[PDB]
Amino acid sequence: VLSPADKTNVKAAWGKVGAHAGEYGAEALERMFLSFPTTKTYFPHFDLSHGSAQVKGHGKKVADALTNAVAHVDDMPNALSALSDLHAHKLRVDPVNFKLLSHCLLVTLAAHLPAEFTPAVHASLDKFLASVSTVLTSKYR
Amino acid sequence: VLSPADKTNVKAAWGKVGAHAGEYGAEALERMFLSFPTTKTYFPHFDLSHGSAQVKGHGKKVADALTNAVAHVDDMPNALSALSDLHAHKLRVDPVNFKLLSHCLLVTLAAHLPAEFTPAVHASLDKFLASVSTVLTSKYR
Amino acid sequence: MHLTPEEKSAVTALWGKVNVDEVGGEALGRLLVVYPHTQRFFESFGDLSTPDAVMGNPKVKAHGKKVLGAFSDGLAHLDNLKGTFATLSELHCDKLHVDPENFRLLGNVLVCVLAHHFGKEFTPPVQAAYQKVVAGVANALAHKYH
Amino acid sequence: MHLTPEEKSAVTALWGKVNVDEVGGEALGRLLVVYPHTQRFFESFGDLSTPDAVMGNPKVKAHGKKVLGAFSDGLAHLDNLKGTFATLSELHCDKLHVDPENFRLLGNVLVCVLAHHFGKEFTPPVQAAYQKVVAGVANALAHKYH
Ligand code: HEM
Ligand code: HEM
Ligand code: HEM
Ligand code: HEM
Repeated sequence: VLSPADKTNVKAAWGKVGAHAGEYGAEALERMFLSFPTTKTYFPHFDLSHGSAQVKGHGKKVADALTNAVAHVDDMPNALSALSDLHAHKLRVDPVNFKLLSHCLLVTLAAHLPAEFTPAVHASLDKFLASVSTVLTSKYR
Repeated sequence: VLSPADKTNVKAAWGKVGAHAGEYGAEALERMFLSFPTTKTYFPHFDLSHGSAQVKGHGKKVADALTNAVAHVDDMPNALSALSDLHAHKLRVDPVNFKLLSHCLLVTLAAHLPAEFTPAVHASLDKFLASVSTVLTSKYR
Repeated sequence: MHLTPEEKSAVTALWGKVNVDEVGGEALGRLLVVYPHTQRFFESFGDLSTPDAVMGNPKVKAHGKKVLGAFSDGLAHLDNLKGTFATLSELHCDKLHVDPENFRLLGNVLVCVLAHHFGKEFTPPVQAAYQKVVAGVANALAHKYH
Repeated sequence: MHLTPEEKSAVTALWGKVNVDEVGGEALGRLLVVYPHTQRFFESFGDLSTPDAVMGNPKVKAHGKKVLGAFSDGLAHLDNLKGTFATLSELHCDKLHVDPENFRLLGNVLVCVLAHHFGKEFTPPVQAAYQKVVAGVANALAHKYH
């Protein structure tokens, strides 16, 4: 469960993300496909080469759903119902993959947001990413 | 989330377990120890030879806590509160280990309950153990 | 895949008594009922909406038989799992696009199916041998992923 | 270790620029704050109630350097991690009773720290190579558990 400090920590870091959210989203996906090649099995329709437009576009989508979650942080399950249904009944991504994306999102934030990526903030973001994941997988069965 | 059918399934299977719980608790532990040796790092103070009394005793405690959760199936986070603080603040067992024990409990029940361990029941029992594990791990950070 | 001769003997000895046709149908079907997300790969198989629709589906049974057949064959080559499964690995990755975590879930369901059929005979040491075997098969099926 | 020559040389060249004292301190530090349950092995170290306390704790800083020192030695034996880390494995199992899962956690924290320090240079390809090394090292460290 996210404590008050956590929410505050998450809102502030993602605030500095500002308009790079899309770019960071694409970068995280790119790190994930390279570091954890099993994840490519969910995207066989994508051109996965460096700088592809599908990855870019998909990275904006992911980043924007996270922005929505930060803004609806005390109310995640409702803000994400729709994506939650999408992942459980159509995409059906195995839950282990969510940890791989989260780690990559973290590596991405750390590389671009040095001053802001303090130990307590790293802590907070990692719990935040875990709740989002919990939420996206809660209707699987 | 447990469904009405899941709850009915778990009560039924657990009732057939009855006064064998303790013994199955122990067998599950011995299975876990042999199949996933890394789990022994948490019991450096126990004698883990076949038939050990410490293992028997602890098997009983695990099974009794599971019996408690089945009796409070609609209020598990509250019924298991004390166990959850213990695991989070003192024991600090890494969460992957719960999956391993839950698997060994399923194998133990399959091995002893051939007529009730149907596919539907296996599904419900698996969901129940995941929920118990989730409760016990909810306060880690 | 460090199996001791004593582990390999227990594995081979129990496997001799398995009806693979039937065990294969039960394992593939139970995977689809306990872990419904795995149904993403089988939409051409028809109705998978209830436990009975899954367990009795003739396409699930036929596919289970084929899955476990390749598996039994691997038990005849326990010192060369990688080679034995090289072509199936590639196929699963490049053509069928199956996330390898699926091979681990199937292995743990097989273990419960085996426990269900053999009861007491599936002893903790016997289970331990089969856990190393299913981990080995899963890793071999994943080794050609890229 | 399945490492490419271009992967091996990406790892090596980046490491040549690491201040091991700082990075060790920061990794071990970050591990205890982000994953509080890892604190079970360090009760005797002192106050770890807050991130500031953890990061400031000199025994933590010193232990970090010792851990990353050994990791640093392993990077020069990339063709034989198992043999390099064999004794360390035994001791982590037999005397220290550390769950090998913790090794994977440190590995990933370690990777975030390298990105934090090197920014642009810690590019997707370079990260992919460090994930491979870090998984390799955890596996070697876990190998003698029984
Ligand atoms: C942080 C966790 C994640 C979030 C917030 C997230 C969010 C989203 C969003 C917004 C979409 C777009 C839905 C639409 O177009 O309406 C999507 C689709 C999709 N996601 Fe998830 N996602 C997450 C993790 C993952 C994971 C881990 C995978 C698998 C590795 C995955 C696989 C997919 C796929 C394959 C699509 C459809 C792609 C397409 O056809 O364009 N997602 N996700
Ligand atoms: C089904 C999930 C589990 C349940 C229901 C459970 C329940 C319990 C209970 C009732 C106790 C007794 C503590 C007391 O005397 O008040 C306990 C202690 C303990 N548990 Fe858990 N446990 C679970 C999983 C795990 C696993 C996965 C681990 C790690 C492998 C673990 C490690 C321990 C340890 C080391 C103790 C202390 C034993 C001692 O020194 O006496 N438990 N647990
Ligand atoms: C023990 C691990 C497995 C083995 C040894 C195995 C073996 C096989 C074999 C021999 C084939 C037929 C290849 C062909 O048509 O040329 C096959 C096909 C297939 N396998 Fe795997 N399999 C395994 C696990 C899985 C799992 C876990 C999944 C997904 C949950 C899966 C999904 C599929 C699919 C979708 C096909 C093609 C089905 C079709 O023809 O419509 N397999 N497998
Ligand atoms: C990157 C993987 C790791 C490496 C290479 C490593 C290496 C080392 C080394 C070289 C020692 C000193 C041994 C001696 O003095 O004989 C040590 C001690 C120790 N390590 Fe690890 N370590 C790793 C990860 C971990 C983690 C994740 C934990 C637990 C979170 C841990 C717990 C310990 C403990 C408890 C000691 C003894 C400390 C003391 O003297 O009080 N290690 N480790």
